[PDB]
Amino acid sequence: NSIKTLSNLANLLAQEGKAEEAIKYMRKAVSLDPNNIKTLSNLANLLAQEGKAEEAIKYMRKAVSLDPNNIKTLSNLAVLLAQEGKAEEAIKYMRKAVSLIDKAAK
Amino acid sequence: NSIKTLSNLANLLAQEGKAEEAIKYMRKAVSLDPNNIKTLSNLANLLAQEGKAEEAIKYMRKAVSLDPNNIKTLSNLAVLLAQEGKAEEAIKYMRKAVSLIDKAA
Amino acid sequence: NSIKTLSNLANLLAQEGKAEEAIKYMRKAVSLDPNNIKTLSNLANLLAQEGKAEEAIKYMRKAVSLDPNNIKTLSNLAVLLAQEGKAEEAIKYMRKAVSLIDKAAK
Repeated sequence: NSIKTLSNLANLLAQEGKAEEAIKYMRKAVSLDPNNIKTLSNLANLLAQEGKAEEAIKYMRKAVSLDPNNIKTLSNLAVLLAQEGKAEEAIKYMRKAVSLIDKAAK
Repeated sequence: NSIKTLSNLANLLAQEGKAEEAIKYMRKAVSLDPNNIKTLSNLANLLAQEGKAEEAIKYMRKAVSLDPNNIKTLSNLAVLLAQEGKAEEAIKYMRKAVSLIDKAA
Repeated sequence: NSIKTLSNLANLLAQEGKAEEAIKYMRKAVSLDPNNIKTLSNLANLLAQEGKAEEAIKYMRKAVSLDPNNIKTLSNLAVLLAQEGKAEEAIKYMRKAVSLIDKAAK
């Protein structure tokens, strides 16, 4: 009945091994607001948890696109890309994160 | 109860934004096995979520120390450090992760 | 007609044989101790796996009403409801369970 409740429900479903249903509900949560970076990150984390790494990368990329100066999102995307063997992209986003950290340092 | 079930309870709480109690459950889970990097990382992130940045960095440093060449762990530590304004450290570990990715390539 | 007998038999039937007969003897086991939440739980699980969702939900609701402070029972009920399409009810019972988990800490 709300984004948060559908997300938590999806999480509970995932814990009990109900992968398909979990993804279904998490996708509903995203559908209520497709531009919510938090929900997108949650869905990407669920998809990655269920071995669907490419979709996870897709939604992480969208989350990045919505706010590209987000060090955390960049790092997560980079880790996912690295795990899947996409070295150049991973190093790219990690270097972006480094650049932002540098900006904060100065 | 087991480490897995404790972690599940803790995550159910963490998803609700209830970091304070979730940290209690995760502390139990970590107590059952102090060298589990998964549980250590989860506890660290929960502590950062609650607002205990330095202690989070501590547990993350332990997680790193147990398996120093792990890209995910390194990146996570880098993020936690960057959140606390410790730029040089963060960039250092991030660069370490980068070099590992490059080595794998 | 002991509970050990009935459960041994039901398990023997479900493990390799008819799910229906196993359900029969699980019903017998439940009738033996209607306040036994483990028997109700097993019955609900078997009924669910056989495709009898509403019935599973019935016995799980019964189990819940038998011990309202049981986290596992509430979680499983919420799972069955969410799987059945009842998102509001499921979210309600998840909320009860989570409230219990939280209270058990603080």
